[PDB]
Amino acid sequence: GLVPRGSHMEVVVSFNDLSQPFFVAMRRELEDEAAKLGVKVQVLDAQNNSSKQISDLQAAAVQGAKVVIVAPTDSKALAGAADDLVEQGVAVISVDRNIAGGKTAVPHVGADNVAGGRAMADWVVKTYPAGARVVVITNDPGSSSSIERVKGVHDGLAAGGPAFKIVTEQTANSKRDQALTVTQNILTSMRDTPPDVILCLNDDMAMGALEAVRAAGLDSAKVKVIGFDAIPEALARIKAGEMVATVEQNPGLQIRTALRQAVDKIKSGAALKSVSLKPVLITSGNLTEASRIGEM
Ligand SMILES: O[C@H]1[C@H](O)[C@@H](O)[C@H](O)[C@@H](O)[C@H]1O
Repeated sequence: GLVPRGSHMEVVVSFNDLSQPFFVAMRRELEDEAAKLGVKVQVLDAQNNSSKQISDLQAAAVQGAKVVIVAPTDSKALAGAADDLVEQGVAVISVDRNIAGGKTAVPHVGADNVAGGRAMADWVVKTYPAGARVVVITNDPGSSSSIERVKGVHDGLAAGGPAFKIVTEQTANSKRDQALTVTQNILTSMRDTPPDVILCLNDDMAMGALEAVRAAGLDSAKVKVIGFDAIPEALARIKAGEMVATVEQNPGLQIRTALRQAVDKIKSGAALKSVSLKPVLITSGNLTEASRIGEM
């Protein structure tokens, strides 16, 4: 869906799946920053298809793109395309999740997702000092963000010990509809001993898990749901006392930082560099620390 370049002040931005609310919101911040920087952004949606994303990236290079910002559908699967683009003289920077396993080290702007996952688990260990039964519902399984969030959750619960039980860990592929049915089936499988905490690795899925908890006739005070992203819908649930926590990862700042680096690469050849942002756990006491609180 590319059009011809009119100047050098153009960047191609390839999103993994623009049907995800987190990324729709990220795209809005991208468009603001692009206007402010005087750069045209051409936005491509991979529609959760690695083959399409790879062909999109190849096409952008053929048509003259010199910097591409990519949120890869799968962090390992896009390594070949990134290497090819670099070899052709196209600079690549990743956003939100990384590209890994290739010849070239691709600079990456994202959240510290291990720290984010660890914050969720540390919350569980602090809140349940005698132990707890935990369900983990994971995001986009091929993404570094899922892999690293999961690792941080594992780290914190392993540190807590055998009293902190991961009763099941399943993906809902960053989809609210899958989150509902996946969570329902998990609840049914342990209806005689419901979990204490459902850790959901994005807020869209957390909304589905909250609904599954309600559909099961369970009490959101006894079966607690924690998300990730601090989207306004989740912030409202925390304000209402239905959801306990989420995690702020500053997606506006991620995308703005990637674009700022891209523009400096175009203007002066400045090197693209990795930046990891520290996430912050958001509860009812610090809702205003969420970057999108003004939308709630
Ligand atoms: O950081 C993002 C965010 O959490 C999205 O909501 C999720 O679906 C993606 O998988 C993740 O990489």
